[PDB]
Amino acid sequence: PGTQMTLKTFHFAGVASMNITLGVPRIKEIINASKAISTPIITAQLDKDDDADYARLVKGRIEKTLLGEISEYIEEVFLPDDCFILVKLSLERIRLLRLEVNAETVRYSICTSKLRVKPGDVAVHGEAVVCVTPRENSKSSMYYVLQFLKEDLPKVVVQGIPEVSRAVIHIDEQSGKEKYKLLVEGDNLRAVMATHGVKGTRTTSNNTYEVEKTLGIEAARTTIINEIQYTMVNHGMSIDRRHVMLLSDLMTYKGEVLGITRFGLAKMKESVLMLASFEKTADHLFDAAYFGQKDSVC
Amino acid sequence: DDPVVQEIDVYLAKSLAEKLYLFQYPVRPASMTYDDIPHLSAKIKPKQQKVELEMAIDTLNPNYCRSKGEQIALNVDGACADETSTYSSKLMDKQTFCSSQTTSNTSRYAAALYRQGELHLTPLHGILQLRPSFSYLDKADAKHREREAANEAGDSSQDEAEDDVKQITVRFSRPESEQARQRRVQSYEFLQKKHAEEPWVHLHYYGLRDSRSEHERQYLLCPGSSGVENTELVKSPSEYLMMLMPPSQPSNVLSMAQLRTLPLADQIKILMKNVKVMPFANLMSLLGPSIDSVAVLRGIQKVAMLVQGNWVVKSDILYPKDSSSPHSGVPAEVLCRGRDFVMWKFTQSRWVVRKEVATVTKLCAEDVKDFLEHMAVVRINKGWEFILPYDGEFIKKHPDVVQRQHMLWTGIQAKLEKVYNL
Amino acid sequence: ETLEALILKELSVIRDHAGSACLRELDKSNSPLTMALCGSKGSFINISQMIACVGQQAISGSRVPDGFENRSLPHFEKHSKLPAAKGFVANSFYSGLTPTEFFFHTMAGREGLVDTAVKTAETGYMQRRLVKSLEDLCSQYDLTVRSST
Amino acid sequence: LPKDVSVAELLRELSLTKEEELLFLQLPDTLPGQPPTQDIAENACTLADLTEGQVGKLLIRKSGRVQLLLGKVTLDVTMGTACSFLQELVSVGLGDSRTGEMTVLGHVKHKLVCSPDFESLLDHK
Amino acid sequence: RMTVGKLIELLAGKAGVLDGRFHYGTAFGGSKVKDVCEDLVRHGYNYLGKDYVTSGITGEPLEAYIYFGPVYYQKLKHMVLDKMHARARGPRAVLTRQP
Amino acid sequence: MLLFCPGCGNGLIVEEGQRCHRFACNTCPYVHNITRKVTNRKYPKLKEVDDVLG
Amino acid sequence: INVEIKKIMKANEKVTSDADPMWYLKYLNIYVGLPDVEESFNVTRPVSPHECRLRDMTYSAPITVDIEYTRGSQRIIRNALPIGRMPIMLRSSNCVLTGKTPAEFAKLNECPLDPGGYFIVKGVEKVILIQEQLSKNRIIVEADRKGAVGASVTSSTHEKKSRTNMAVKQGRFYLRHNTLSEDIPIVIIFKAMGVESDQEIVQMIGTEEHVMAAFGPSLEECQKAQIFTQMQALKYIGNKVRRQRMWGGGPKKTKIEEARELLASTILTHVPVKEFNFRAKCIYTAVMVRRVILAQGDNKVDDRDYYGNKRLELAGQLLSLLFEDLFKKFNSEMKKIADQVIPKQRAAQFDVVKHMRQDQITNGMVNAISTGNWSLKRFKMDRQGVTQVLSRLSYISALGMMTRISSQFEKTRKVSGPRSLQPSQWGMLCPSDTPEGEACGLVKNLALMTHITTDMEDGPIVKLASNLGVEDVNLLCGEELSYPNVFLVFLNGNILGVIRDHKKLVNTFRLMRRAGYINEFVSISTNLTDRCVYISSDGGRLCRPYIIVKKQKPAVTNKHMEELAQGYRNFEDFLHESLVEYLDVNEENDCNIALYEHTINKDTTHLEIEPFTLLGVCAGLIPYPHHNQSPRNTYQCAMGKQAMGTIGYNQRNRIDTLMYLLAYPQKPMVKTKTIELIEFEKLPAGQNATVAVMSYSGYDIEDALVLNKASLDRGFGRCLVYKNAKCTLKRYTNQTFDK
Amino acid sequence: ADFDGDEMNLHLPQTEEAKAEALVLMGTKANLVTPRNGEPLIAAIQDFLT
RNA sequence: UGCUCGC
Ligand SMILES: Nc1nc2c(ncn2[C@@H]2O[C@H](COP(=O)(O)OP(=O)(O)OP(=O)(O)O)[C@@H](O)[C@H]2O)c(=O)[nH]1
Ligand SMILES: Nc1ncnc2c1ncn2[C@@H]1O[C@H](COP(=O)(O)OP(=O)(O)OP(=O)(O)O)C[C@H]1O
Ligand SMILES: [Mg+2]
Ligand SMILES: [Zn+2]
Repeated sequence: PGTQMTLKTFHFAGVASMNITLGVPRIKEIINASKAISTPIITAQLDKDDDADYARLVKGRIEKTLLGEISEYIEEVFLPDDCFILVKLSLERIRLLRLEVNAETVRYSICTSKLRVKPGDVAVHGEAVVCVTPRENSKSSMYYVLQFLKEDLPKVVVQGIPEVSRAVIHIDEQSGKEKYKLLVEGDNLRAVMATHGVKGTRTTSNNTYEVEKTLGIEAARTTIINEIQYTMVNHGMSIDRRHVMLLSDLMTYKGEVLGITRFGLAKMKESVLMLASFEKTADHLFDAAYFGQKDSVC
Repeated sequence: DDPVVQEIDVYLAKSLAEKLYLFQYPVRPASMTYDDIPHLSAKIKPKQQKVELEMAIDTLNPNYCRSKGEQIALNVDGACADETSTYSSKLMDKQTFCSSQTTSNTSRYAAALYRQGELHLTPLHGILQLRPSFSYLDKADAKHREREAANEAGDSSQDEAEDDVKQITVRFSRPESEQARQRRVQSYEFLQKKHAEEPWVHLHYYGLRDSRSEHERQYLLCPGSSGVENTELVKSPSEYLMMLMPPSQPSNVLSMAQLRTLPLADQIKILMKNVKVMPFANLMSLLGPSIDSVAVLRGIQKVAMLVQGNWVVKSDILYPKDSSSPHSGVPAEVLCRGRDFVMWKFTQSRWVVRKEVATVTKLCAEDVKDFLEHMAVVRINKGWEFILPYDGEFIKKHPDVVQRQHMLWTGIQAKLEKVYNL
Repeated sequence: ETLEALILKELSVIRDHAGSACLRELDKSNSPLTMALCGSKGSFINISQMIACVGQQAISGSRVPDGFENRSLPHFEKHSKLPAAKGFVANSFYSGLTPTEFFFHTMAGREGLVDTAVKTAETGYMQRRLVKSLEDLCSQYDLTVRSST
Repeated sequence: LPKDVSVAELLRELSLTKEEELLFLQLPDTLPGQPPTQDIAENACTLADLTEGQVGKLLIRKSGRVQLLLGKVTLDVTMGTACSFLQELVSVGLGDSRTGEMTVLGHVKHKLVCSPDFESLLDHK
Repeated sequence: RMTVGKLIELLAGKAGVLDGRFHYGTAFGGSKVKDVCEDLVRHGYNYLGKDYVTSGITGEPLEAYIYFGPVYYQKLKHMVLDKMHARARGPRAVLTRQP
Repeated sequence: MLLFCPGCGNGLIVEEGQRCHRFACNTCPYVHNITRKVTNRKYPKLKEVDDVLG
Repeated sequence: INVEIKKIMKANEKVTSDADPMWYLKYLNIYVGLPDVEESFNVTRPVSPHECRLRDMTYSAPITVDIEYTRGSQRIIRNALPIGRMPIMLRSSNCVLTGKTPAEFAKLNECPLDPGGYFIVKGVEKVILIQEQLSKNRIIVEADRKGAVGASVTSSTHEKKSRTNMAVKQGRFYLRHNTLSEDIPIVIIFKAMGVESDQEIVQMIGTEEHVMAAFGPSLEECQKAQIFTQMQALKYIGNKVRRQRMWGGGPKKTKIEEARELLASTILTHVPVKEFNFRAKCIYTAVMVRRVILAQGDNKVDDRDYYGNKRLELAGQLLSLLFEDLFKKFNSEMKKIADQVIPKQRAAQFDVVKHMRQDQITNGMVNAISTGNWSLKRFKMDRQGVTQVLSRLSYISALGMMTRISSQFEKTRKVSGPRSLQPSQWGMLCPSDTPEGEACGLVKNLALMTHITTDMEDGPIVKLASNLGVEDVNLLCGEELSYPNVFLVFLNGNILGVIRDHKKLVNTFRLMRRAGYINEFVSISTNLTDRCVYISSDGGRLCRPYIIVKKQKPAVTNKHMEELAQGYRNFEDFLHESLVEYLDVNEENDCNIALYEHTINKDTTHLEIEPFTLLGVCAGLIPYPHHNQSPRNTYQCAMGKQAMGTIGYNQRNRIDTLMYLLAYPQKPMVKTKTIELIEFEKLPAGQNATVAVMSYSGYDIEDALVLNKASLDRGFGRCLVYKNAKCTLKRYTNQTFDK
Repeated sequence: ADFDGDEMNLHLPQTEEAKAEALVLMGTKANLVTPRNGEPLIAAIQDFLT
């Protein structure tokens, strides 16, 4: 079917966006069992699938939001007595996006992996005003490190999972009821399941490594089976489930998802002749000669 | 769009042709000027123009840091040396502006002074860009190096008299290879030394507020009448275009312009070789109305023959004596005889049968076809017809040429009847 | 992207309606229609393309990209997003294709050719790896699949 | 600041005000003339070869045309690059071989560009 | 494959061999279908190339008309005689004793 | 914002003197005391309320 | 062979040795002459190309040269001394086949319809394919592996080619070059190249708020260090300079000097410095930084597949480089022989004539043409597959292979980025003609109506640009580069200057080119996105003739075509009378072309001559190609390259290793105008058969066909296969011979 | 295959056991369906469906 | 070793 697969396009799976690798590259990424894959997809089910307000609320909860994405203006004001950076939060956009973020949450977001900013440096004056007064760290840093803050102060995370890059509200228009789910283009399944309002019992993912690390080896096998079957059906060609089940069992029989690459094949197989014939002939042969490993003809 | 208003005159002045310089500060906006800044001196060189301005800056102003001034003054110079000091006092007081040469030749640039109804132009002897030079830091680094050397020598409180007598290290003046000599000549250090070889010239500064400025400002004007016809600047547009754009230095290879550049006889010959069938009026139109008709007629009478009022190029012109048939390889004389027979048949009758010509001339089909295609077209149920219609106007206009061509065709017919036994 | 989707939708509407009209106006015993009904070779889409109207030429699931500055070909205006200027082929194979439509069709054909050329080697390597990894398993007599060891 | 035009520039320089102004115009490499008794060749003819007096006229036609009639030919004058940095036109006169005078004549604000009307020169002959 | 150009070439060639002409298949032009159809109808043949044909085997006419016409076929260098290969025991390589 | 010294043209940094915060250059004794408030807004792009697709 | 070889000889006219001065070897004039054979004992003889094909020898002409030298300080001159043998391309100026009639071709046993243009070496016919490469001295803004949008410029002069890059890996711009140990900030290089004020640097980069916001980190990183003068920056650069493995000669504190030399000569070679004045180089790198900043926002990444940035090298440039390398090697060998012989031999004065080996250049040319691998150590160019065996399967095969073009990608992997059919190939390259297989998309064919430009003098271009009001870049600061109405004018990658109202400039330049004062192949284009006016005059650019359209009416009328048909005018007259002009890809990017007369609208600048010229030579055989599918046309071209038929009129005397002929070839009934143009009907490669489209006996299931026995019996499809069996009886070292 | 010039290989076993294994396991009648999904591959084709 | 091909 790899030769039968045409490597088509425009198969957005009904959302008209979120370009996902499907076809021979997808099968290759699945069989390689790489820890990091291209365009990871996480499907999350909602407790209240009929309400759009709850969907947008949990979306804002899971989606990473930077400070510059919500603040209306950040200005470095140099008063005659002291110089500091003033950030004005747009409460209108905050309540529009339904983010549970106030001045105190923003202040708590600062002082975290930002040149060790002391808590006394950040202060709150109004309801949506944050004042940051940095001090010289004496490690080749002076007051004119303010600019450095201007480079990364809007790029701090105030709410959401840092690994999550983009989450969208997918809707199913079934005649009985139109339900709401979350499509997350991130690489953190545990955080998505742990978030409030997300039915973690019915949350899946495309990255087999995350599923293996989070929900066990059997969940990883089931995810591999489902993903391979879905990728095969996307091209209109059908494969009996027994083949993909055998493949997943072979990939998940030592307790760890091992890929079809040379590393996984070496970790699974023991025969020296086959390891030498497949890839890395000289290295495997010299290592076997060093270990004195006797190879059977099984 | 007529010149309704503003017919301004343009005058020229040569008083300050060699004394006019243009100074532009790429880092100083036009809003702030150096009129209030007291200048001290200006170094300059006549050849290889590079002016260095030395000005003075205030200190009591709040925009000056006296502590940093003392620091930079102690850094650039010594403690109390003052023999060669970049600053007279213990503060940074003098500022140096260095000039860079934009272009070598400034003849195409001119300064324009505008007065009511007139614009005076003055050539520029040179254009330089003035930028704040950082030269005190180099002397500061040199002084820091010499202070480091002094500290190295001062490792001991009392230094014994070193027996560091300079052994005679006179190096061979090796004959340098021409490549290495060219590298040395093209080196930056050699160019900088050559520039430094020219002695400096000191000049005082006279600001715009000085009366000397307004005094010498009148030199950009010239004494002359309002309306004067310039003796020069009278070349035609064609001559100007030739000046500002000086020149670098099949048989249809030569173009129309290359044809017109050739003598009239060559033009007629090439045109008859290319077209091989054309009227006299078309030839007169192509050659041009400025050429007399008698000369064109005499030229065409030597390379063409008259057939039914039209002109057909001669056979020997198309086929030189050293040429041959590209299809059969027969000599060019047979081709000329066959073409003359074809032209005679066309003069006798407008319709020519291909089979009859092939039988009489004993030539192959392709040669007869090429002979006919040059002067005839295929008409169904009628054979081959002459491509151009009967032109009686040229015949009526020139009866003597008609009689000459008639007797020439009579001679050609006699020759053809002698050869082919007609 | 909304405008692109709407224009693609309109061109597809034209294509499918012309194809339906051609299929309805065609009489029986027609050899292309007969071979399309039995499924031996061809389909209704090929018949519509070769009789009624060729469809929108799609490169990587989208209209023809602007090879030149702000336009695909110099024969069209700049920033012009008209259907004929972006890949649409109004004429059919019977009536003949304009030079721009023929160029777009050749672009699509070459895209398909290079896609197949890459797919051949990629799937060859994938098949080699998969077989080298899976060749050890065998079904034993006790109904248990065991490896070589 | 809107981009001005040479016609309106001269109009406001003469009609709106009467104060003199220093301009910096760029003339072509070769002027439509011959070096007068300069020992030649069709070489470059710059302002250094021409004499004093009236050398040409400045015409301002309708629709914004600004031409310079320098004899039989007519060039066109357009606005150059709008410089905003300081440009001081000064006179450096070396009266003596040891001491010279630098005379600040004025400030340069606008730049003009004179170009041959190649279209007219081509359609002429 | 949608090779309508082959049918157009066949029709133009049939019209040309009927009227003694050489039709042109120039890209984005050439002789139109209407002209060759008129040339066919003028010579007494069908305006679509399909002609009444009797089966040579059974001697009975075919139920559908057959599309006849002159087509310019070109033979390729790929021959079965040059590509035919059969290998006996034969020779082997010195390094590895294989064919 | 980015400010430059009128003297030499190098970039100006913000430091604290003996009386008030001032702009200063690292290569010349030029300084400039701050009298009134100075601000430099950037107006970052506000993430729109993304539509629910499907 | 007429101009470039003389320039190469002039570049190395004098060669001398360091030892024993006042000795020299001076070349005066070099000639190639007519092709001859060295068979006769010390005597030459005219030889035809067919004789060279039969005798398995090379078709070359003796390269001779007249020289003057000093034997014993007395000047000795030679007027005719051969030095090598240049293989003569067929149908060239010096080839015997040119200026010949078909009868004279028959006398020489050569087909008159043979395209020629191929070399004959050792009896085999080799063709040098047209090489395709990226244009040199051009800024390319592209994304890196990690997604960083950087810039690259491959500055290539006649001596050195250096690709310098610029990255934004950490929000600041670093400049990377092969001569630097570590990439250094761009602001340090700015300070090293003369401009020390940061305000001037920022003005040169741009005055836009986002530009300053992006360039801020670079200024901050520069201010972190103590680099504020030119000397400090030059010292910092020299610290990052590594010696080329202990270069011979005493350094004597060359660190700052090495840094300045790398900045002046090695970095940005195409940008020239008059006398250590980096103003032009500063403006160039500032424009590059501005382009990177602008591209760092909207993803306006330039594409490599755009053929406007492609250059085509013919056999001429390759042979010129090869001859230059061989002549330099010969001169070095002669200088070494002189140094070894003159100072110690005897009072018998050494002369080069006794040591001028004539086999060097000849063997070099023969090997480079035959084997096809070119190794130029002076340019460090290691190419393969330059020459290929001319395919004599048919006339169409050779005619299509003669106009082939290979890609620089040199296919070994699945790139799938140049293999696509770009819209830039319009009118220049055939879209359908491509080899089906692994070489799909990287081996292409030229169109029916196309031309490749040569190099110009570039003098009058500069003169007209300077006279048209282009202000000198040294006269103004970089701030004017940030103005919306100021447009940069370039010239072959060099910043020619700035201009305002570029419409007038472009119109005047085009009108002057039409008038004839500027070469018709000089191209001018405008990029409004980058606001850059490009003036291209280098060779290798593809141009196509187009009819000029002025005010909705083409300049070409029926009267002009009637005069052309009658012979009053030729194509050169159309070129001179401003009727038809050549357009480049970059130039046609800005022009409006109409396919037909009815398509002409108000905004039309040119008219297409003929649409069917889009296809190539092989694609021209397809009858009604617009009614078929593109893979069908590609397969048809691929099979017609292998079509069996007659080769030429001399196919009987021709003896090749494999030849296929048709017994009774027939010209097609449906013939394209391209067939009449290429004279394919004189040499057909097929037969017309009465085909009936029907299903019969089920023996034609998938693509098969049923043949008639009586037809094959009467000569249909009858073919002839000619093979060659060659044997050699050579004399060995010992006085024994094969018998 | 598509009968457009495809070249195919033909091997002759030199052992009775190999011949029997080929006839039994790789028999055409015994491999009418693919092991991928059980669909029959050896079936009617063009000019047989029509 | 190179390259043009054949699917
Ligand atoms: N340049 C070149 N190299 C070749 C040629 N034939 C073989 N080689 C080289 O030799 C290697 C392959 O050797 P083989 O083709 O197996 O040699 P062979 O055919 O066994 O030689 P014989 O035993 O003489 O038939 C390749 O890696 C090539 O580099 C040739 O004709 N030209
Ligand atoms: N590189 C290759 N690897 C494997 N098989 C190949 C290769 N090249 C050709 N083939 C063989 O040829 C066949 C390819 O034909 P296919 O691509 O299906 O039709 P096609 O060549 O597109 O014909 P049309 O253009 O559709 O008329 C299938 C395969 O067995
Ligand atoms: Mg096949
Ligand atoms: Zn400063």
